[PDB]
Amino acid sequence: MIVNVIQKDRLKEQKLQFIRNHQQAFDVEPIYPLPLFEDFVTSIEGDCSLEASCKIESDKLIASRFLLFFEDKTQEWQKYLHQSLTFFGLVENRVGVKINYSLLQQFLGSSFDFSKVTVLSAGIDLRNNLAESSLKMHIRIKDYPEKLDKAFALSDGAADGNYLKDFVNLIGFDFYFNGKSEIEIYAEVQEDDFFKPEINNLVWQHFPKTALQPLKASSLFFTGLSKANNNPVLYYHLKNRQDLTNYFKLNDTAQRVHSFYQHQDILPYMWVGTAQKELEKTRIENIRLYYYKSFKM
Ligand SMILES: CC(C)=CCSP(=O)(O)OP(=O)(O)O
Ligand SMILES: [Mg+2]
Repeated sequence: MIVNVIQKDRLKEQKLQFIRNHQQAFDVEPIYPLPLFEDFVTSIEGDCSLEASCKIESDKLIASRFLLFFEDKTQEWQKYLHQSLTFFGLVENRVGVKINYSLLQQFLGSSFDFSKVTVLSAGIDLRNNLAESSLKMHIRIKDYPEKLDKAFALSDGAADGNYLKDFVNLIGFDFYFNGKSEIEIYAEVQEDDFFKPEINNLVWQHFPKTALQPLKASSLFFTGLSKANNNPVLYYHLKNRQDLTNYFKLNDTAQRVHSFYQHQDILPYMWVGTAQKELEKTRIENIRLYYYKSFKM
């Protein structure tokens, strides 16, 4: 029991430390209402991971981006969903806003089978312009064609975007403080399938050659299907964070983030998000960089 109490206190502080290291590097003052998210992550006592992210738009650095992944081995997905939604409710109460839950409600709608969930996340992207701040949730489903269809119906709709339907497992939800909400579906290719002839035919053929180069350093590739008809956002799961500069042509602002994280006590892998057109450039101007740390008993 004494072991358990010490570990719990330690995990609480390590989570706050990871959040504070990120915030203090990039924002002299924390963006309101970050402490609410801090309270949320410290309330999650089972195993989890945290994500800290920067979104770069030329010289603009957006850095109050944090996400928790529920990783407790018991996989009580409905409980974590309820914990996340209660946190969303506290944000609503404190800030004085009403969140638009309709897309999530419709997704869950008809008798949701939580045994089909494999990933659940909850987090924030906070801005000084309240209306542009958002809450975030991702749900990964496995062997659930009914809910894949539903997510597709909820997003943009018919072909194309439909051309990568059979590759979708992750669904994302954004909930803006102004009452606007969005859904996104993500097509994926895992490492073991990169060189399969059908994958070149179904996937790689429809992307420029520059899009294919970071796959050498990646274990996973995602693309967002509903937003931006041309110029989709491409996501790369780099096995080693050190490989970023070898595969992506970073501007000054993104270099600063990369430099900060090179020698932080974080997980070796990262995610990199960038629009297709950016990889065709001599220099990336718009990029998302995601860093991770695990918190286990
Ligand atoms: C799914 C991956 C790899 C990253 C999160 S993409 P998102 O749409 O949830 O977040 P942002 O658009 O980067 O704020
Ligand atoms: Mg997004």
